[PDB]
Amino acid sequence: KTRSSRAGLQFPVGRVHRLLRKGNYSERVGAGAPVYLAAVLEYLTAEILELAGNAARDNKKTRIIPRHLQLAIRNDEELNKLLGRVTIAQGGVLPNIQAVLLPKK
Amino acid sequence: RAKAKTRSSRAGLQFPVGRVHRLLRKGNYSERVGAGAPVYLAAVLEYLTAEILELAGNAARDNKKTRIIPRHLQLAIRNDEELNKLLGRVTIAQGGVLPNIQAVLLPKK
Amino acid sequence: KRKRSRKESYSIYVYKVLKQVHPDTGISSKAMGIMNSFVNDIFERIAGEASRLAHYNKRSTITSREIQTAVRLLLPGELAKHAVSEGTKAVTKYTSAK
Amino acid sequence: KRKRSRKESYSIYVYKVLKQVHPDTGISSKAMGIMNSFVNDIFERIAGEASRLAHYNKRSTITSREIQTAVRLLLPGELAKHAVSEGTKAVTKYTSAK
Amino acid sequence: SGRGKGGKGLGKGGAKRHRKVLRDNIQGITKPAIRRLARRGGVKRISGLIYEETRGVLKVFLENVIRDAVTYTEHAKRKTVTAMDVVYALKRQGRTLYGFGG
Amino acid sequence: RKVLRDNIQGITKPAIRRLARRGGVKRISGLIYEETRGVLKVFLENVIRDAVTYTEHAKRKTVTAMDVVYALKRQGRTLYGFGG
Amino acid sequence: KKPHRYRPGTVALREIRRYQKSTELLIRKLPFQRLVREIAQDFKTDLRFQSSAVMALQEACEAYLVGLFEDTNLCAIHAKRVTIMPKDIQLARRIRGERA
Amino acid sequence: QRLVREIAQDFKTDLRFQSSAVMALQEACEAYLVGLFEDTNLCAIHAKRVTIMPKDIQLARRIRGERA
Ligand SMILES: [Ca+2]
Ligand SMILES: [Ca+2]
Ligand SMILES: [Ca+2]
Ligand SMILES: [Ca+2]
Ligand SMILES: [Ca+2]
Ligand SMILES: [Cl-]
Ligand SMILES: [Cl-]
Ligand SMILES: [Cl-]
Ligand SMILES: [Cl-]
Ligand SMILES: [K+]
Repeated sequence: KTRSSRAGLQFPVGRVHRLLRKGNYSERVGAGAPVYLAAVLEYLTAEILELAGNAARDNKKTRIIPRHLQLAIRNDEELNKLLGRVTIAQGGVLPNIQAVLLPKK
Repeated sequence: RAKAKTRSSRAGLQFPVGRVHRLLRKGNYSERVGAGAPVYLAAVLEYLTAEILELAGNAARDNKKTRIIPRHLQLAIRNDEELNKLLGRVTIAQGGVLPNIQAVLLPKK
Repeated sequence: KRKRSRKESYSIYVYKVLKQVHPDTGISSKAMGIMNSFVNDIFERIAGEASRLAHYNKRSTITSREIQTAVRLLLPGELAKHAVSEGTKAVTKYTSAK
Repeated sequence: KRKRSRKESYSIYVYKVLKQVHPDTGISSKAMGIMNSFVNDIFERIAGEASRLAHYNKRSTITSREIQTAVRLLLPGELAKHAVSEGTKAVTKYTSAK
Repeated sequence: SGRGKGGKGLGKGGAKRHRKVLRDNIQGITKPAIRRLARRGGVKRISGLIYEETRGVLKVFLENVIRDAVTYTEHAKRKTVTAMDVVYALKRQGRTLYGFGG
Repeated sequence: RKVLRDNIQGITKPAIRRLARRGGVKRISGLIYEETRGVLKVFLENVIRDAVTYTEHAKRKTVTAMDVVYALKRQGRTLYGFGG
Repeated sequence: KKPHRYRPGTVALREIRRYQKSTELLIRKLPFQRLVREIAQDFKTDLRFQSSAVMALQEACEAYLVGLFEDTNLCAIHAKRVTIMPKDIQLARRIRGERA
Repeated sequence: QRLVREIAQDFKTDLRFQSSAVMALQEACEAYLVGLFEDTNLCAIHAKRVTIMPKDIQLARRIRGERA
């Protein structure tokens, strides 16, 4: 047994629980709270890695680099919104040229 | 025993050092609160309040009014480079805006 | 009946500061509401930044030092100087008046 | 020697989730650095909102219900639905396991 | 069939607990009122396309603030939206409001 | 020299062109390189002032990546990949 | 002489001075209150509102639109027009990060 | 780097920098400028131009609430 194992989780329920208590959020921390929080961090971490891993596959690369994260996040309407005010070091920007700037055809 | 005087009075302050010390303890900011922190913070809130009331009062005098209203606070704040910055992202209920008309929109004399 | 539940506010302190600054000037109920929002706002900001400063530096205690740094980060130039001046006076006076 | 502090990080758990979703793909150190920034950001957002929820409602305890309300406020529509779903599932499974 | 097994929380399926259950009121944001708001904003001339475009924006502004207000309401187990629910909602949206509490 | 005691000139016209290119900009007024330099400098002033305030508070003589990450967060320009 | 007739723009300027001088709410209160209640139904049925809650919402709404009209106006003038248009508002909301 | 050290001097003398501190500042600046250019370009196109000009940068920063 481990709290993570009992909750079905890769993320560390115990660590998260300690961070809430010591992190000056509340006097007391209920036993569900770090389980719920770890599960959500794990869910969001999984979504990004799934998408970034596909971006890597599509570039014939076995390793995720910051660009694979940037492409995953910026081409996902909801992730892009969650991280609209976040800069990803070495991520670059999505290819995008205003129509009026392209030549006529 | 006693002949007690408030921490406010000892620090030469109008703002409640004791109330400020209790809000820091119960506000979930740190495990412990040093004895200087609420004196300092109470001082800063007093200074800033004095500054807004000085400039609101001038706006109230300027409108031939004895009582400060939301509009006086707004004029005071929006016409002061530094207060406008401190409260750049703050809406003052019943404050309105500053009289400002873009030059290009004025008729040609 | 019951006497209405206690609602703390800063309004006696705002009135006392107003009487130093403009002795012949008063304040509408709404105006005072705005003053109350203001004080609580800047409390939150300074206190929260101070919370972080201690946290970043592995310290359990918010001291007058954390407040001061918080004020330097949060208040514009001239406002920050006065504030730091008034806080430092008030601590110094407090400490010597034990 | 034997300094370098001992600095905690989520990177073993990031790798662990990565091997579930993509068992043959790895991850650069900068990319891991961004994943670690990401977890600390969202942790701080959720916990901060949860801290406020309990404070607004005069409660001493952040429970799974504060986390759940924090998540609804913080995550966009579809992301929030799934995040609530996973958190609810994990709590349910963890209580049923004692 | 519908869609969903458990909708006991929503409370939807509500009528004749006295009159209630609303109309189509966005049109009550009149062209004159929109012109008044644009006047306070220093606007001198207004395309006719502005009025419907503004109602769109006002609606999205209100959906976002109210969704978060009512979230504060539901969390506090209340049936009444308080001013503080709105003030917490607006602070979240980075639209901090003075003079209704906090 | 003037460039060493006005290092802002080391941000070259080519470097500002490359930045505007990444921002999808096609054609550039000659007046933009000076205007960009003014803007860049305000940005760094604001970020470095806050970063160095964290440095002084910690009683250090060395600005760390974290001082910069905390300053960038404060200014609403949260940065991932330097110890978030 | 004719019956008096102000040129197009003059009354507009007058209104600008009038409303920039005052702080009263410029959306009629009851229509706004219905609108609020109507939108709230999409999130939860049979909700009550404190009147100060509905007032807080209206202060926040009008302040937001007056501000967006300031930004919309700048975008019109940037394009050497005096007439605000949907694409003015849209640019203002895009650069504000309110909209993708 | 020289620009960073120069600007730091105005706030405190004899400051050292972690190399990652300077790299984090460069990452942040370039991201900020690239993004300001995206917004500057839109303002240029809004005025039926293809050429970004200082007033484009000024309007972008005014609406962003970076400048009064
Ligand atoms: Ca699973
Ligand atoms: Ca999955
Ligand atoms: Ca998704
Ligand atoms: Ca005086
Ligand atoms: Ca969505
Ligand atoms: Cl202390
Ligand atoms: Cl719990
Ligand atoms: Cl249009
Ligand atoms: Cl120009
Ligand atoms: K806290």
